[PDB]
Amino acid sequence: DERDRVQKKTFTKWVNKHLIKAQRHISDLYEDLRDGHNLISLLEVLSGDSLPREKGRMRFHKLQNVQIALDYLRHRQVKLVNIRNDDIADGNPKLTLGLIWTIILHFQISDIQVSGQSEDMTAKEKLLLWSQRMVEGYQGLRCDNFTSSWRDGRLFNAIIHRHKPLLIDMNKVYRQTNLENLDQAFSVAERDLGVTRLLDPEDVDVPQPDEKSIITYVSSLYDAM
Amino acid sequence: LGAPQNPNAKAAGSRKIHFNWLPPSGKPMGYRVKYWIQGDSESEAHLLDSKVPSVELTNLYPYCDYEMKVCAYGAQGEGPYSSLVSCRTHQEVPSEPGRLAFNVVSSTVTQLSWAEPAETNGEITAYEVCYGLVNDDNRPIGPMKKVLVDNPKNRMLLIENLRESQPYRYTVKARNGAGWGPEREAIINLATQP
Repeated sequence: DERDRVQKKTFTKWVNKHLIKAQRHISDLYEDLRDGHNLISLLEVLSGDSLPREKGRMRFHKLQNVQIALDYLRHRQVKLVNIRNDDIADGNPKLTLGLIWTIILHFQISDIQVSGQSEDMTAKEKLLLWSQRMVEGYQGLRCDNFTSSWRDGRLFNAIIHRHKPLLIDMNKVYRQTNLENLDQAFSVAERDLGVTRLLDPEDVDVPQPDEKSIITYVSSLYDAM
Repeated sequence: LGAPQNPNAKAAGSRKIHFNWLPPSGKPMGYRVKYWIQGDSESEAHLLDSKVPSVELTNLYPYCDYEMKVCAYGAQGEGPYSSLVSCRTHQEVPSEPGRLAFNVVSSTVTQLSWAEPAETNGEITAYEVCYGLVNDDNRPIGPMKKVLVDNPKNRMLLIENLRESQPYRYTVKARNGAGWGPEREAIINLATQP
């Protein structure tokens, strides 16, 4: 619940980022999507294609509006399980979160490519392999999961420094707090790599950080490299 | 062709309202009433042919703003339309809540998730979740355990400390100013569940 809110936050900031071209912005994920007009804009941008829109205000209209968004995903071979038009237009949060994850998984974690691939691995494993491969030569650093591995934020500062050593002093991140590592990494990634601050340090420095929110941010960290 | 001044309109039920106005002077054989939802077109309104200075409108959406206006036609024809009135219908019992979707954590812990009622009929103020033991024939074993949701904002509920491999009945109801509503019920056994 409070456990869930972090993921709700991360998805919201993600959707908003890709929205702004379509100059709308979400304040609450569970309500501002129900009409589908925002959903369709997200797909209209993330692909360039031009999707249709009903303009009525009856339930039937928003139901028919959102079905257009789901069908563009269905037509794109994307596998939607246990998600109905009846689900989203009223804003069943878990199924709304579920859809937005699917979109992130399809559009931002599909073309993951790393040296030495076994062409069976899921997208996650590839990014998990990509993560490990970058932090390969650093000392005392392993990235075994998208949960408890990134708590310190040391992994973040490595992935940066591997790309561009002109911006990170690795010896310092070894000594300072988990927060200082998180914040400095995040600011560096925004001001110099053009990635958006999808995560706030306070949310991460906890025992079991939201895996889905992590995967989303490392995905945003891969586009820039 | 005089205009009918001094009209007043109010609600009469949860799905009907009553429009009255003081008669003009001239040649009205019968009346016509324009009426639409506040936020809708002027020309795209519903019209209702009346002969008497009073009507009872029907198939109106509860908790919805309405605008209306009445003219008078007869030996010369339609005259001026009266002063525009604005009336909002009463609240009503909300429908069944959305699909009951679970998120299975452990054999004793779950995550209950539902959607806001299909047609709200007013502003939903609170919900109610009730869960408990059951057999195979949907006949409960013991009392339900009703937990009042605090605010209508949250549709998420956590449920822990439960018997494993035992079927449970869950119910969700919706409350809006008019009162409670019909329930949505799901039988779910966390063992069979993924």
